[PDB]
Amino acid sequence: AVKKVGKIIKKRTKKFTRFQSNRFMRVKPAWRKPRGIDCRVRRRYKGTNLMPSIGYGSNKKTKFLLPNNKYKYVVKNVKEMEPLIMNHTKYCVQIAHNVSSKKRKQIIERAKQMNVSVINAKARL
Amino acid sequence: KHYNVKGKKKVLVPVNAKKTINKKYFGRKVASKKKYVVQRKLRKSIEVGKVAIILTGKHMGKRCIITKILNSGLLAVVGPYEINGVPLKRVDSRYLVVTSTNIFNFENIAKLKDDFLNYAQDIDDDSFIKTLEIKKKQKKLLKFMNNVIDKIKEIRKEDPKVQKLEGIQKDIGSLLKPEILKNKVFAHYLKSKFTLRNDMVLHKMKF
Amino acid sequence: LQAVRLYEKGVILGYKRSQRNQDPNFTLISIKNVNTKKHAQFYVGKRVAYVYRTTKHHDGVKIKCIWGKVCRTHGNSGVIRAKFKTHIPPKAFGDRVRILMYP
Amino acid sequence: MYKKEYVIDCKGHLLGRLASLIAKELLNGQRIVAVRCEDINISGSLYRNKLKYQEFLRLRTNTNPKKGPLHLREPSKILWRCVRGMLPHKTYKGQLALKKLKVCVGMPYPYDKKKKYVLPSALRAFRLKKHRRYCRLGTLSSRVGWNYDTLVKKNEVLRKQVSKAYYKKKVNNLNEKKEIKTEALNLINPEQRQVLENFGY
Amino acid sequence: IEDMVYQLYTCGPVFKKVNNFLWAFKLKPPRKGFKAKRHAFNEPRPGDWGNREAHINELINRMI
Amino acid sequence: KKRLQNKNSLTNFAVRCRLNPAYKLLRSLAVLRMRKSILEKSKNKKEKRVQKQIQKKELQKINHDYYKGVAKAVKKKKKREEKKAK
RNA sequence: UAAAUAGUACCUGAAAUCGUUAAGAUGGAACGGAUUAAGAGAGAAAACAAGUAAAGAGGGGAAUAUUCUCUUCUUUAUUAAAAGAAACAUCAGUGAUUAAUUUAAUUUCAAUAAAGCAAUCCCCUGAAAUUGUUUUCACUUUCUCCCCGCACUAAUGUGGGGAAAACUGGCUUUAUUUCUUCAAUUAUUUUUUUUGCUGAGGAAUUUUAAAAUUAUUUGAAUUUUUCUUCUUAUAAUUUAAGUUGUUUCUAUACAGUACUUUCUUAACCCACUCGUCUUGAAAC
RNA sequence: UUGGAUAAGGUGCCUAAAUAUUCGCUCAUGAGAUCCCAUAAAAGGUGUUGGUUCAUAUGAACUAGCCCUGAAAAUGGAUGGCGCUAAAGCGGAUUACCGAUACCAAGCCAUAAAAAGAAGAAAAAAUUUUUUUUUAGAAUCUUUUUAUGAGUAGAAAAUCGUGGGGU
RNA sequence: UUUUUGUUUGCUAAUGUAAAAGAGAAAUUAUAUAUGUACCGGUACAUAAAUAAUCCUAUCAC
Repeated sequence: AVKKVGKIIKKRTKKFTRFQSNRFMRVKPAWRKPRGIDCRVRRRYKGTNLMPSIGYGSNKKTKFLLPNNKYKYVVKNVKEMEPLIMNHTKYCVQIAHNVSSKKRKQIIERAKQMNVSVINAKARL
Repeated sequence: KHYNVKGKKKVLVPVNAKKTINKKYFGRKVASKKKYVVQRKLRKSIEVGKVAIILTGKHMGKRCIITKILNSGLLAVVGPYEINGVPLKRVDSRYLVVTSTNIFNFENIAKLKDDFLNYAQDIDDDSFIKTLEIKKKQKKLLKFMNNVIDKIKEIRKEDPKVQKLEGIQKDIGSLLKPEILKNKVFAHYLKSKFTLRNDMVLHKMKF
Repeated sequence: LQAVRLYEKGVILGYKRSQRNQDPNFTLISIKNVNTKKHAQFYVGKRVAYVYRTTKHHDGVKIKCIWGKVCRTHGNSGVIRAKFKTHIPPKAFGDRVRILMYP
Repeated sequence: MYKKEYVIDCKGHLLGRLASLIAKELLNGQRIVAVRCEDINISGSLYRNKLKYQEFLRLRTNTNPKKGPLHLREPSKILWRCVRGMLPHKTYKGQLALKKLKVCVGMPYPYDKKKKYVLPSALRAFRLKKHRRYCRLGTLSSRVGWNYDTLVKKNEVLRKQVSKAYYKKKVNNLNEKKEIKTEALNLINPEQRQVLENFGY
Repeated sequence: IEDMVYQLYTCGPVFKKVNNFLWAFKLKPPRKGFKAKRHAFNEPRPGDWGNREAHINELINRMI
Repeated sequence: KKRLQNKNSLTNFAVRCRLNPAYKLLRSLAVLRMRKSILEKSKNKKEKRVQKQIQKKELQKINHDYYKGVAKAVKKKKKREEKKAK
């Protein structure tokens, strides 16, 4: 069903799974459109693995923003934080996975004094 | 102040505008563009001297007497504390079922209706509201259960705004005490509680 | 004696339904003493509480309620459709609901 | 529908109509107990219904009749099977609805001492024109192989005697209570009297 | 809009233009349902298609 | 322009008068005509109905003649059948 | 040895497959879709509290190694506010419901109280003597009477045969429609009870203009006026110009029994192995 | 997606909605029960119902509704099942209701088309002064509007990833 | 068998509801009639014939 928090409405949860991936190990759950001929899912038989459509698209006014109602931006050092100084209340910052504890403390403190929220603030400590 | 489009006389009441939304291009602005709103308007069967049944509070099923329409939709009610134990309570109409019997239809109660009104014109919604500093002080002691319950009771007692409501409650109850009590069956009616026996049907019985 | 009632008893039937198809947005509710559409119309707009017990405490209490509203009648025999904030679980079919005198 | 359980007297009730009403009640989560199931009536001649049951009896799985349709002969079991056929018994909810039903022949120990209800929408006197043939489920079961009809009749006449004694005692108690009321009604205050007789009490 | 109503109710000199300017009406199903879309209105049995004459108004009112 | 709510052009009085500049006058006239008392019609119903005696006479005669024609046709077809039977 | 779960098959060490422990399910498949519910895991980045004063640790910048200023963290008490959700109310849009209503048209009727007419007779209706016209009898109620069966009936009555007026029914006059009726259908108008769902947008030179309403004001018109209409000006409102307000709770918390989320189980409804050739595949 | 209202078809239970209302017919010791559709005929009946035409309330002859005979197959068996006869059958009639991914109103995604476009302060909270949000201008772009959306074989566009190379 | 407190190394305190909110109700029977009583199936008399459209049970604290 639809999920609605604040103004952000997510039109569908529980991401689509590939047909028959439940009962075949070689078939990964990642969605693939089934070509088939008599394919059930392709023909849209009721009660079987509905396919993604453009109609599920979230509205463009609130498309990419996180539950904190702002867009995420992934940074790798303190230098890539400069553009956030202007839109600190529209963007949250996430530190890249391959950033060391050297630099993570620096990015955390810089974002703190920049007044921009950090997503994975308590990582690697 | 009012407007009567199509002969209606909807009656307008000033309304504040406090919701603030960021406007499209540059600034922010107050969302509401209106200064007046048409007022509550109540059921035809809501009179001052009428007896209703509290329906949702901790006094569910209790009988009470309408006291005043508080010009905010909500109405003040007193199930006179001296006979019923129901204090001066501000409740709204849709959580009440009003019966068809006026307390002032009795010949010995009708005399003191003027004094009832002259005791009741001085209650208002701000008196019923809970003031911020006593709310803070009540929440302070939340950081053994009987002690905190008694503390909450006593701070509510020493609230200055509660005191005037209690005074009005006391004087109106003393005014209505003997005259109500000398009608035995009605006194028991007020003292009783309204249940819903399985013999009676809601859509058939009348209020 | 104690524990006044001041509500009407109802029973949760299935969802709003056709043969071979369900619309679990409306729940069919039967009233204790209503058997006609005219009588069922009397309760339209009233709040209905589905009160049920849980195995363990959730807010210091073992009981929780799902709220809903009597939207309109259903059929000719005094069954109503009710819309709840969250869909009634089909565990509850045949269970008891309070249909309260308020509003 | 809203009671803890409904005890219904199946005497003089048409089988299919009774089963339909019972099945709807069970599906709505109402526990019912059907008593005197051997006095259920069926439209159509006794011979015709016997022929129908013989056709049912001729029906078994060729490979292994143990698995076949268990035929059953007690009228209570026949009513139970009719209700089951009128019910989605292969689902969990349908199974619960089926198990919420109890069927008896005669009136046993708990149910002979509680009020028995009747479904007027399934009474033979109201649903069958008087000039058309009907059958008695007890006699049909006896012809099919139940061989417990007469014993149920004996138990029924015994229950009739004890019920008659209870009824006479109850009638005496009600008469004496009414006599108490008509006199104690003069001792209450006159305005209470007026209210009582105004509303017919 | 009153001129449009006049030109439509009476087949006035400006009727083709008003009708063409007017988007085709998108009506909801009848409030009490149809009789039988399969059969004629003039058939003795219940039916719906054909010329209803003045009886189209009651149908429009519940289709509107 | 940005799309707003399409106001009901029949019940929303402001939009109805905006669409139909004559509507408020027509409605006011209808309300005035409605606001007439009952004594006038009570004392004039007999006056309005007694003048309809000639209308009732005229409408009676047409239906009378139609029934006469129907009966005459019935009689003539019955006579034809009686003549043919022999 | 830094490391042996790097021990010679020795980097990493996936899947199939198997073991241990824990949790759950288990009536001739299992898995699944859609919707929730119950549990169990995790979680604070919106899912309350900016600032303020004090004291402790720090970091910077500017000012000519000494002053000012900016801050981060910790503790104290010290105040806001905001956000969501519920309830109620208002408005608007879209429906369901129950009471109506103006004016007309259509053979409507039906009563009230005083007269009168006809008596198988009347409003009717029926059957008979290049179209109309006219004539005849035959049409009703009786808790009325007479004769026969004289109790015979379904009957507290009855069958057959005759008389009677005239309550009943019909018609004609006069007054009334609140004793009673004034219907129904259609056209043409005006409202009303109780209620479901929804609230897009956020307008720096059109959320203006007007339209409506209110309060004054100008003249006119007319259905003749406590919603009469049309303008003359002014000032406000919204019924214009897509939802706003109040109160509570979350909560005076920093992660729980609540809230978000994953997973596992149920339950109602639904769901046949895919790929392929084929007109046609779940295909024996 | 949210509401509303329907189509086809249904409303005894399975199964949401009528054991609805109103008028007839039918008793079947193999009743009957929705187009396609899941078989039935000639010939009969002193079963019952209604009509037509002849003969002094009888005798006949026709006629056509339902019912019956005609009517026999192999695992056990199918109006879909239960069952149903004051129908839950057959033929009507009158209402109400249930019922779609169709229709209507509203929101949102995308597609297509369109209207248009290369600079200035708004609010709130504290107390005149501070504080907090924004204060926009990317032409395959921005704002707004309307309509529309199945799809094998096939075609195209925009996207998402991988090894390696310049920047 | 009764009372109080609770069930907020794999374990060694401990909880589940298909349905509480007055979940109230024992004569039998016939359906072109029944039931009670009194006499000897019969007679006589009562009763019942919208039967649950009923009756009974709740609030008067201390």
